[PDB]
Amino acid sequence: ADDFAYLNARVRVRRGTLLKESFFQEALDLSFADFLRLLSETVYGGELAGQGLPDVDRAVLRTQAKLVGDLPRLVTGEAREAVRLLLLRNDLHNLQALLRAKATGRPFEEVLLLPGTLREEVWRQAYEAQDPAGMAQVLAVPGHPLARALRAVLRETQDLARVEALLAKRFFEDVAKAAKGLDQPALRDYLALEVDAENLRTAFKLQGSGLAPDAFFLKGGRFVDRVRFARLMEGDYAVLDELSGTPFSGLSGVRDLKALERGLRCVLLKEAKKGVQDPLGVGLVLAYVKEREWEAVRLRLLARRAYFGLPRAQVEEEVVCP
Amino acid sequence: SKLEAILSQEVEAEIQALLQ
Amino acid sequence: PMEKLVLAGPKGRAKELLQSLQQAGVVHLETLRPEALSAYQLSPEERAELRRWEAVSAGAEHTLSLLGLEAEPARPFPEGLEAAEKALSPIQAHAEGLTRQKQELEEELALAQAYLEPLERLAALAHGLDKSPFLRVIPFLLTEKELPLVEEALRKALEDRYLLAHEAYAGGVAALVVVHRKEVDQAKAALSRAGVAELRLPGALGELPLSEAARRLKERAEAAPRELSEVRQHLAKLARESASTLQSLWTRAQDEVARLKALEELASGRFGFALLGYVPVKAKPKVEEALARHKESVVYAFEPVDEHHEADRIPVVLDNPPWAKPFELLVSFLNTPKYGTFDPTPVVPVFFPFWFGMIVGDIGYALLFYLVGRWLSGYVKRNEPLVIDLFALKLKPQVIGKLVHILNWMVFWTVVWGVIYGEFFGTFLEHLGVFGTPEHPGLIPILIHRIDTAKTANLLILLSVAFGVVLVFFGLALRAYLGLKHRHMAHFWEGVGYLGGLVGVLALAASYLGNLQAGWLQGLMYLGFGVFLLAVLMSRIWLMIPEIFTQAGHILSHIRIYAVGAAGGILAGLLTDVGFALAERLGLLGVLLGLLVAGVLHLLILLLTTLGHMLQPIRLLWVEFFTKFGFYEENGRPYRPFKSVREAQ
Amino acid sequence: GLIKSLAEKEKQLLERLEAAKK
Amino acid sequence: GGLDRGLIAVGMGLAVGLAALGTGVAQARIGAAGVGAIAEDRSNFGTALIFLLLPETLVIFGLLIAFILNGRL
Amino acid sequence: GGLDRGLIAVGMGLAVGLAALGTGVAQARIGAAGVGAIAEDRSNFGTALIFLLLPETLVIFGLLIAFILNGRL
Amino acid sequence: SGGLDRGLIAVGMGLAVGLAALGTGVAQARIGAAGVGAIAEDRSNFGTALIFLLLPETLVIFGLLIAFILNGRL
Amino acid sequence: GLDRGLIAVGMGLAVGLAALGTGVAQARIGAAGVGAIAEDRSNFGTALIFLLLPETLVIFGLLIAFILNGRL
Amino acid sequence: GGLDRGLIAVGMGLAVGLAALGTGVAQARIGAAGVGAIAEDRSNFGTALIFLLLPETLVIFGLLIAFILNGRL
Amino acid sequence: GGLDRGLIAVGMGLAVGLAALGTGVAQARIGAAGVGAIAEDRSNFGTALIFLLLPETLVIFGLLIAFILNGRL
Amino acid sequence: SGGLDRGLIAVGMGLAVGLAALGTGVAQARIGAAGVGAIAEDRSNFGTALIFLLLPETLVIFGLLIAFILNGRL
Amino acid sequence: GGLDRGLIAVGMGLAVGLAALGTGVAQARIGAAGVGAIAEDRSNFGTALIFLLLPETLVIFGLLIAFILNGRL
Amino acid sequence: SGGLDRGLIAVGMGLAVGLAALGTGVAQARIGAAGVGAIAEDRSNFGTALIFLLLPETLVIFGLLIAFILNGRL
Amino acid sequence: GGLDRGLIAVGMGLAVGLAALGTGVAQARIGAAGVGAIAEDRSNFGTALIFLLLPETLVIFGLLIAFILNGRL
Amino acid sequence: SGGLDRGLIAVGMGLAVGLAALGTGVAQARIGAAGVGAIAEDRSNFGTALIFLLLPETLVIFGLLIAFILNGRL
Amino acid sequence: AASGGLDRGLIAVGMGLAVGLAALGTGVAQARIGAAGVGAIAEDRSNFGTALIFLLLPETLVIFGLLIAFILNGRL
Repeated sequence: ADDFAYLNARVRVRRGTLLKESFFQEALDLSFADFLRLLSETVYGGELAGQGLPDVDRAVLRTQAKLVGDLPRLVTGEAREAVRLLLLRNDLHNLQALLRAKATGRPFEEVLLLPGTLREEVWRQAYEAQDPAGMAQVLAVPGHPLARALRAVLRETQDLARVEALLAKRFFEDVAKAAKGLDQPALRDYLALEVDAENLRTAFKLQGSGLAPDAFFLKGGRFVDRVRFARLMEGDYAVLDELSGTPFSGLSGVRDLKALERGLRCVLLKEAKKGVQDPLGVGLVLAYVKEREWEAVRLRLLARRAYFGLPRAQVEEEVVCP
Repeated sequence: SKLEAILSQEVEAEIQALLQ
Repeated sequence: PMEKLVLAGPKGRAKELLQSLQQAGVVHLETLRPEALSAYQLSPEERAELRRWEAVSAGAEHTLSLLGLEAEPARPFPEGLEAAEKALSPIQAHAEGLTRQKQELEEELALAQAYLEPLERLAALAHGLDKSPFLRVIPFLLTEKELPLVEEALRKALEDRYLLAHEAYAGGVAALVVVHRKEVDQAKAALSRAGVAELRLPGALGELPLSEAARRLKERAEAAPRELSEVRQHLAKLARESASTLQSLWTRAQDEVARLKALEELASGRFGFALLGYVPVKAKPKVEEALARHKESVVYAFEPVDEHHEADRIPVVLDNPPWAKPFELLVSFLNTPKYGTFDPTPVVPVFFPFWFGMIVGDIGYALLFYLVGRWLSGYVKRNEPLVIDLFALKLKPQVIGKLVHILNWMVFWTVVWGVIYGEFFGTFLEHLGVFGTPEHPGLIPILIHRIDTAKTANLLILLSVAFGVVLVFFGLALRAYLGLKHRHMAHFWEGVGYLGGLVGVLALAASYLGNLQAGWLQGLMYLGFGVFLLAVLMSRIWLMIPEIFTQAGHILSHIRIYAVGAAGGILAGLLTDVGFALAERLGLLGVLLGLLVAGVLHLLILLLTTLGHMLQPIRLLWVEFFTKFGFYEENGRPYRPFKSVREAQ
Repeated sequence: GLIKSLAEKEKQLLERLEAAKK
Repeated sequence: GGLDRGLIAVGMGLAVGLAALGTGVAQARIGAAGVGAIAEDRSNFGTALIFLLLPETLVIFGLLIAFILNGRL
Repeated sequence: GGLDRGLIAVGMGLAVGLAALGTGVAQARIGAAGVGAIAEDRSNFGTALIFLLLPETLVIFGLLIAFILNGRL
Repeated sequence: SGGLDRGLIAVGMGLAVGLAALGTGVAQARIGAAGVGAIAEDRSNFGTALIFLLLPETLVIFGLLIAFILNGRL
Repeated sequence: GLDRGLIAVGMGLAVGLAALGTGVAQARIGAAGVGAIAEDRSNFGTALIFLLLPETLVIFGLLIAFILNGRL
Repeated sequence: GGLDRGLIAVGMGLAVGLAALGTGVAQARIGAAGVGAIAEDRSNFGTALIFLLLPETLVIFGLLIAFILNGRL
Repeated sequence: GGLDRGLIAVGMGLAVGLAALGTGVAQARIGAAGVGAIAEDRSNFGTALIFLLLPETLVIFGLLIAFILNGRL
Repeated sequence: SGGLDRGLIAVGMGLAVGLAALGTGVAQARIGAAGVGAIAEDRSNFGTALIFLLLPETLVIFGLLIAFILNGRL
Repeated sequence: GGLDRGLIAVGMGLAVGLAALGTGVAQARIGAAGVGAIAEDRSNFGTALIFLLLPETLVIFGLLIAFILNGRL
Repeated sequence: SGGLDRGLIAVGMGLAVGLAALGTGVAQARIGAAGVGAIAEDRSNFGTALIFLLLPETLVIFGLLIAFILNGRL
Repeated sequence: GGLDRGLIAVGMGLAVGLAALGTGVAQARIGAAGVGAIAEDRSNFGTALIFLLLPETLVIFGLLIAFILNGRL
Repeated sequence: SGGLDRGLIAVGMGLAVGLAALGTGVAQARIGAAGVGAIAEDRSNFGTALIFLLLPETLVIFGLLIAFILNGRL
Repeated sequence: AASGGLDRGLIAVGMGLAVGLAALGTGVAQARIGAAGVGAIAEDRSNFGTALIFLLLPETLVIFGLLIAFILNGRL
C-alpha cells in the first residue's frame, strides 16, 4: 500500500480485460438478443442477470463498481490522495447530472453515471428525494465531500445553472488544495486540462443569460483565460474557432453543449492515454480510468441502438473518439 | 434554559387540551 | 526440430458435399486452414444457423459462470438444435433469477447498514418525542462549521419555542429539531434557507416514526445475511442439477460453430469448393483416410512448401524425440520459432540437468528429491490431478509425468557430482570418514573437495567459464549458419563478427593473465579483432560496438555454476557441523538434539534456496544462449489444427 | 447538544403528564 | 598475521554485506509488484516467483569473494 | 594476536549489519503490500507471508559469514 | 595491541546492533503505515497488522545475537 | 587509552544508528496516525501504540551502550 | 596521551548528531501531516503537536549518552 | 601529542553539522506544507511559523555539545 | 601546533560548514519549489515565499560560527 | 609486509560490493515494470527477461576487478 | 608522521567546497524544475523563477569562503 | 611504504564500484521507461536499447582507469 | 612528510571535483526531465530549457577551481 | 611507513574518488533525463534529436573528473 509498483500490477491485470475495438465494430449491426449474446462473452457477463435494457444497464454499473470504484481502497497514503481525486471528479459529474435531471423531471434510468466513489443504490436513493437540499442529506450518510459543499452552495443561491457553477468552483478549490503537494507530474498536468474544459462547459451553461466572467471563472487551468471565457459568455463563439496551438484547437464550429461535451471528452481522453508511458506512477491508473469510463459510455449507446433498432448512420459519429 | 422556556409555548399548546 | 509441413487442398466438380468434407476433415484433425484465395462463401440460412449455435455456446458458458463453474469439454449433447435451445433456456432463466435475487439482497443490505448508525444515533438523541400527540420532530445531518446558521434560521423564522438537540460522530453531527405541530412547515422553510432538509430514510420507512423506522434497518441488517446464505445454497444446488447438461451442450455448440466459421475460408465458383491447409508430413496418413471415403467427388494432392517465401505464414509445431519432449515445458512458453529457424529444445536435457547436478552436488539432497519424484508418481499412477490452492496450482496427471521425467535427470547428475565432491548433507559422511582426503584419509577419496577453496577454486572457475565459451560460441555459429541458410548477410556478419571479437577478447585475456607469446596468442588476437572490425564495416550494424561487451559478459556469467554451488555447499556443511557441536559437548540427549537441530535447519535452507538452484541453470539457456541465435527476433504462426473441442476424449 | 438533549428529555415529561391525565 | 588477517576479514564483511544490500534493493519493488499481481489474479504466482528469485544472484557473487578471502585466514 | 582480534569483530559487524539492512529494505515494500492484500481479501495470507519470508535468506547469508569469522577470531 | 583489540570489538558491536536496528526500522516504516491505514478501515484488521509490524524484529535480534557473542570477548 | 577512546565510538554508533532507525519507522507511521485521528478521533489509542512500538529499537541501542559503559 | 579524549569527543559528536538526524527524519512527515490537518480543522492543533513532539525522545536519548561520555572527558 | 585537540575539533564538526542536516530535512517537508497553507488562507501564517521553527531545536542540541567540547580545546 | 592536531582542525572545520550547507540545501528544494509554484498561482505570495526560503538559511550560519571558532585555534 | 595483502582484500570488497549494489538498483525498477507487462499480456515475457537481466553486466565487471586483485594478493 | 598538516588541510578544502556544492545542487534540482515548468505555462514567470534558482547558490559561496581561509594556512 | 599496492587496489575497487553504481542508477529509470514503451508498441524495442546502452560509457570510463592503476601493482 | 602531503592533497582534489560533479548531476536530473517535457509540449522553450540546464554547471566549475588551486601545491 | 610509498598509494585513491563520484554524478543526471526522452520519442519520433542532446550534455561531468584523474596519474 502507498506504492505504485503494487497498484500498477493490479491495474495491469485489469487492462488485460479492457474491451477490444473489434467489439464496437461487430456489435453495431446486431439485434438486441445478439448484442446481449456478444456482451455476455466479456468481463460484463458476470453481472448479467436478465435479458432486458435494465439488466444491461445494471451489468455495466455493477462491473465498474468492482473494477474502478475500489481503486482508492486498494491503496493508502499519498497514492490514495492522488487516485481518490480521479474518482471524486466523476462524483461531481454524477451530482450535477442528477440535479439537472430532477429539475427536468427525467427518469433515473435515462441519465448517465460515471465510475466515481458511490454505488448506484446511493445515487438512486438521493434522486428519489424531493429537492437539492434532500440530495445533500442522502450524500451526508456516506460522509461524502460534495454533501458539505452542496449545503454551502444552497445557502448562496437556488437557481440551478448557478448551483452547477458554484459546485464546480468548490470542487476545483478542494482539488487544488489536495493535489498541490503530491509530487506527481501527470496529475498536475491533467488537473489543469480538466479545469480548462470545465471553464468551456461553464460558459456554454451560462450562454447569453447575462454574464459576470470574474465571478464564474475557475483558476488552475492553462489553455483557457478570462478574455476567451468572457467573450464565450457573450456568445462570441469566435473564441474557440480562434484556437490553433492548444489541445482544445479543434472545437471550431461547435455550437451546442452536446457537440461541446463530445469534443471535450475526446481531447481529455487523448491527453490521458499518454499516461501509458508512466509504468510506476499515476499516469497508468489515470489512463485506465479514462479508457474504462469511455468504454461504459459506448456500451450505454450500443445497448439503446440495438434495443430500439435505430438507423446506424447518425450514431457512428457519437461512439468513436478516433 | 430554553428547554423549560418552550413549556410556555409548545408545552402550553399540549397542556391546554385538558379543558376542552 | 519443428515438424516438416506441406500444403493439402482438396477440389472437385460438385458443390453440395463440402459440409460432409468438413465433417470428416474435423474427425481427423491434421490441417491448419488459411483462406484458399479469399473468404467469399456464406448463405443467409447458414448465418441464421451460425447465430443460433453461437447463441447456445455463449448462453451455456455464461450460465456456467453464473453457477461458478468453468467451460471444460465433456461428452457432446446428443441431438437437435431445437432440443439444444429448449434444454438451455429454462436452466439459464433459473440461474439468472437466483443471481438477480442475490444482487438485490446485496443492495438492500448495503443501504441498510449505511443508514443504520445515524438512525440509531437520532433514535437515542430522541426520547420518544416523535410519538408525542402535541408536538413534532425533524431529523437531519450537519457539521459544527455551520450549526449556527441553522440556529439563526430557526431564531428568525420561529419565536424561540423550538428546540434543537445534537450529537457529534465521525465526520459529522446528528441533529434533531423539535417544534409545535402548526410550525413544522415554518421549520422546514427555515432549514431550507440554511441549505438543510429532513433526512429521507431509505424505503417507505420515511412515513414511519423515527424510533419505529430504526428497528426495521436493524432487523433487516441482521436477517439479510441468512437470506444470502439461502440463495447461495440454492445456486450451488442448481449447479449440481445442471452442470453435466451445460458441459455437454457447450461442447456440442463449440464443434458446430467451428464447422460453420471454417466454412467461410473455402474458395467458391461455377463447380468448385476449393480448400487449402498446411499439414505435417507425419500426419498425411490420417488426411488420406479422411479423403479416401470421398473419392466419389474429391480430387487432392499434397504440394511441397518453400522455406524462403511464406515463412511468416507456415505454422510451427515441434517434433522432439521421447527423451527430449518433456523439456518443451522449459521453452515453449517463451516464444514460438519461425519456420526454418532453429528449435533449441534438444539442448535443454543435455545442459540444464547437468548444471543443476553441479550446483547441488549432494547425495543426501538428491535422495530427498528422489522421494518427491516417488510422491508425484502416485498421482500419475492413480490418474489424480494434483491441487494446491495456496499456489492456484492444478496439474493434470499427464503433466505430472513431464515433471517426473525432468526430476529423474536432475537426481542422476546430483548423485554423481555428490560423489565427486564427497558430499552427503554437506560434511556428514566426511565426519564419519566414509569420504576423505589426506588431512584425515577415509574409505573413499574425494575427487574435487569443493570447499577447499585455495586448492579447487581455479579449477571450478575455469570449468564454469568453459561451458560459457562453448554455448556462447555455438549460439553465434547458429546465427552465422541461419544467416547463410537464407542468404541474409546482415545475420552472417553479426554471427562471425561477434565470434572473431570474442576470440580476440579471450586471446587478450589469456595473454595478460599469464605470459605473452607470438604464435599461439598474439597472432590469433589480431586475427580476432580484425574479423570484428571487418564485420562491423561490412554489416554497418553499429550496435556491435556497444554489444561486444554484452557478449563478453555472457561468457563470464557462467561462473554462477560455481558461485551458487559453493554457497549451497559451505552452508550445508556448517549446519551439519552445528549438529556435531551438540553431539560432542553433551551425552545421549546431545546426539538427539544435534540430529534434530541440524535436520530442522537443513530442511529450512533446502526450502529457502532450492528454487534459486533450479532457476540459475535454466536462465543461462534462456538468455546467454537463446538470445545468441535470435530466438526472440520473430514469432512463427502457432499450429492450430481444425479439431473437435472434445480433445479425442 | 450533549447537555441540550437532556434539557429536551426533561421537557418531554409534559407529554407524559398530558398522556397520564387522559 | 596480525593486521593482515584483520583487514582480510573487513574485506569479507564489505563484500557480503554490500552485495546483500543490492539483492534487497532489487526484491523490494519486484516483490510488491508480484504480491499485487497475485492479489488481482492468483494464477500470476509462478511469474512473480521467477522475477523475485532472479536478484538472488547478487548476494551470491558477494559470498563468492568472501569465501575466496576466508581461504587466507 | 590483537590487531586481528579487533578487526575480525568489525568484519562481523559489517556482515550482519548490512545484511539485516538489505533484508529490511526488501521486507518494507513487500510487507506493506501484504497487509493491504490481506485487508482486501483474507485468503491472501499465504501469498503475502511467503513473499515476506523469502527475503530473510539475505540475513542468513550475513550470519553465515559472521559465524565463519567468529572461528578465525 | 590489547587496547585496540578491546576498542575495535566495541566498534563491531556498535555496528552490529546499530545497522540491524536501522534495517528493522526501514521495514517497520512502510508496514506500520499500511497497518494503521487498514485498522482505520476496520478494527478487525488489528491482529494481522500487528503480526506484520512485529515480524521484522527478527533483524535486530540477529544484530543483538552477534553483539552479545562479541561482548563475551571483552 | 585507545580502549576508552574507541569503546566510546562504539557507544556513539549503538545509540546513534538505533535512534536513526526508530526515526525512520516513526516518520511514516506518525503521518498515517495524524491523518487517521483527523478522520476519526476514536483512532487515537491505536495511533499511539503503532507510534511508540518502534521505540523498542532505541532501547536495544541503549542496552549495548550501557554494556559498553561498563568497560570504561 | 590525549588520543582517548580525542575519540571520546567523536563518540559524543556521533551520539548527538546521528540521533538528531533521526528525530528530523520523523517530524518531516509528522509535521507536514500536522500543518495539513490544522489547515482543514483548527481543533487538530493539540493532537498534531503531541505527535510532532513525541519523536523528540530520540534526541534526548542521544544527549544522555553524550553527557555520560562527557563524564569521562 | 595534540590528538586530543584535533579529534575534539572533528567531534564538534559532527555535533553541529549532522544536527544541522537533521533540522534541514525536518524543515523541507514542514515548510513546503506551510507555504501551501498560507497561500490557501493567510490566517495560517502563525501556526505555519510555529511548525517551521520548532525543528530548530535539533541544531541547538548540536551547538550545545559543540560549545561543551570547545571548552576543552 | 603539530601536524595531526593542526590538520584535524581543518577536517572538523570542513565538516561543520559542509554538512550545515548540505542541510540548508535539503530544506529549500522543497520550500523553494512550493514558493515558486505559489507565486505562479498569485504574485501576492512573493513575500511569504522568500521568508520561508530564507529561514532555512539559519543552519549554514551555525556551521560558519563553529568553523570560525575552530579557525581561531590555528 | 601484509598491510598490502589486507588492503588489497578491502579493495576487492569495494569492487564486487558496489557493483552488486548498482545492478540491484537497476533491476528493482526494471523488474517492477517487467512483472506488470507480463500481467497485462503473457507474450511480453522474453522482452521483460532480456531487460531485467541486461543490467547484470555491471556485477560481472566488478567481480572481474576483484579477480585481477586476487592475482596480486 | 607529525608533518601531516598540509595533507589534512587539503582534505578540509575538498570537504568544505565539495559538500556545500552538493547542498546547492539538492536545492536547485527541485526549484529549477518548478521554474522551467512555470515559464512553460507563462513566459512572464522568468524573473521570479530565475531569482529563486540563483538564490540557493549562496551555500556554495560559503563553502568557497572556508576553503580559501584554509588555503591561506597551507 | 609497503602499503602502496594496498592503497592502489583500494583506489581501483572504488573506481569500478562508484562507476558501476552510477550506470546502475541511470539504467533503473531509463530501462523502466523502455519496458513502458515496448508494452505499448513493439517497434520501440530498438530505440529503448539505444537509450539503455548510452549509460554504459560510465562503467567503461571507471574500468579504463582501474586497468591504468593495475599497471602500478 | 612530503609524501603524506603529495598523497593526501590528491585525495582532497578527488573530493573537490567528484563531490561537486555529483552536485551538478543531482541538479541536472530534475531540471533536464522538465526541459525535455517542456520542449515536447512546445519547441519554442528550447532556449529557456538549455539556460536552466547549464546554470547548474557552476557547481562542478567551483570544485574544479579548488582542485587546480590544490594541484599548484602538489 | 616510508612517505614515498604512500604518495603513490593515496594518489591512486584520489583518482578513484575523482572518476567514481563524477561518473555517479552523470548517472544521477541521465536517469531522469533519459526516462523523459524515451517517453517523448515513444509519443513522437521527431523528439529524438532534442532527447539525445539533453542526454549527452551531463557526460561533461565524468569527463571533468576523468581530467583530474589524468592530471593525478601524471604525478604517479
